[PDB]
Amino acid sequence: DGNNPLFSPYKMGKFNLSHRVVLAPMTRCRALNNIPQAALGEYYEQRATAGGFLITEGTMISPTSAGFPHVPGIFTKEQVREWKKIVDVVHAKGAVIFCQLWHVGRASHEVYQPAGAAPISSTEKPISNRWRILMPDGTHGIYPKPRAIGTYEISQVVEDYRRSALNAIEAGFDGIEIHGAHGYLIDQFLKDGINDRTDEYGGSLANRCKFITQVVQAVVSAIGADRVGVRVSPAIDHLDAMDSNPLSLGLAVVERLNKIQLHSGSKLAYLHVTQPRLGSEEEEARLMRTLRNAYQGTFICSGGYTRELGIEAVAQGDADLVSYGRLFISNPDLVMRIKLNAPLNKFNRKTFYTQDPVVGYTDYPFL
Ligand SMILES: Cc1cc2nc3c(=O)[nH]c(=O)nc-3n(C[C@H](O)[C@H](O)[C@H](O)COP(=O)(O)O)c2cc1C
Repeated sequence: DGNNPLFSPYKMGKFNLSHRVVLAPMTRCRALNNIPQAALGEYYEQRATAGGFLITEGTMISPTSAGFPHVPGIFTKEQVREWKKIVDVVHAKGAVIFCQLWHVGRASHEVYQPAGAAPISSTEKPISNRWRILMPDGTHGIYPKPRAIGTYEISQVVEDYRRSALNAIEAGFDGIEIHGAHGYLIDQFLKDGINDRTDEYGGSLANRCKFITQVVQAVVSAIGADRVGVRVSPAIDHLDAMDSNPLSLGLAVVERLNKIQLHSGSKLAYLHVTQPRLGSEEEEARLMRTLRNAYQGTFICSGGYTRELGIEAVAQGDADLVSYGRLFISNPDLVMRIKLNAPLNKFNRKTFYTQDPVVGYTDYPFL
């Protein structure tokens, strides 16, 4: 229970992991002009451990997929070449690493789009004015009205995902994770609070799950199920990503994932789910455990976890792996700290998305 189950081995498909503390995917904006920089190598290397699993910050699948400044991409030859040197560094420490493929959909701005074109989405509805977009100059801005894409374009975006997954393997990544969370493109199709479509991609749960299903199937077909992770967050309302029945949505997605696994004859690397964060906590805990019990595979829980909460989830069978975000920003050796129950360093939100290669990036101290 407390003899630390976070340090009992785990087999995530073909990757034998030595412990269960996972580096959660986090955008840090140091990949200037969408090219992975040496700084990324330094950052990931510091956090890498023998038999530890790291998931990269969101990575672009096309010229139209970004919504933050200086986020890396993996759709060009130049980017793959640069990602490679970073993957080699991490592999030299004996870690397993997945690249997260991210498309922001409507959560963008003309400044992030080629020729200042409008961002794409399942809908023409813009994120509300209650949310603001971080701008290249550090200020914020307004999310514009997106362009609702048709089905032919939906299939092209799917191909963008498939080619990116192939580029990730080319770079040496052990696998990829599909970012189908936090109100981004995929969540814009999943969430009935956003998806107001009248075609075969909207309305019913089946139609709203069509886009994520086709995305996962394409990448599974291209690199193997065992090298694909899927991340979603039905109960997180970020960027107006709300649904009338969070749990029903979550279970419909798991159902499609179990079906993709059955038809392929292989299991996905995992299902990674982000929790919101008492009557509210218990409820979210019930939701998490139910999507876990429903998924025939490895489950990674994330969102507000501490050493204590991570230990508990694994001990109680609520998850097989626990991903850490913010605490991993400020504790390069978070795994070692959790192991020794050594004190943790605070993190500085101010430098989460700044562009300096070191300041608030790789200069947080080790124990
Ligand atoms: C600075 C920052 C950047 C993030 N970038 C991403 C991202 O690119 N993709 C994603 O799926 N989640 C992203 N997240 C959400 C985290 O992966 C994770 O779910 C969250 O940090 C978990 O809670 P914790 O911070 O208490 O560990 C980000 C979070 C932070 C704080």
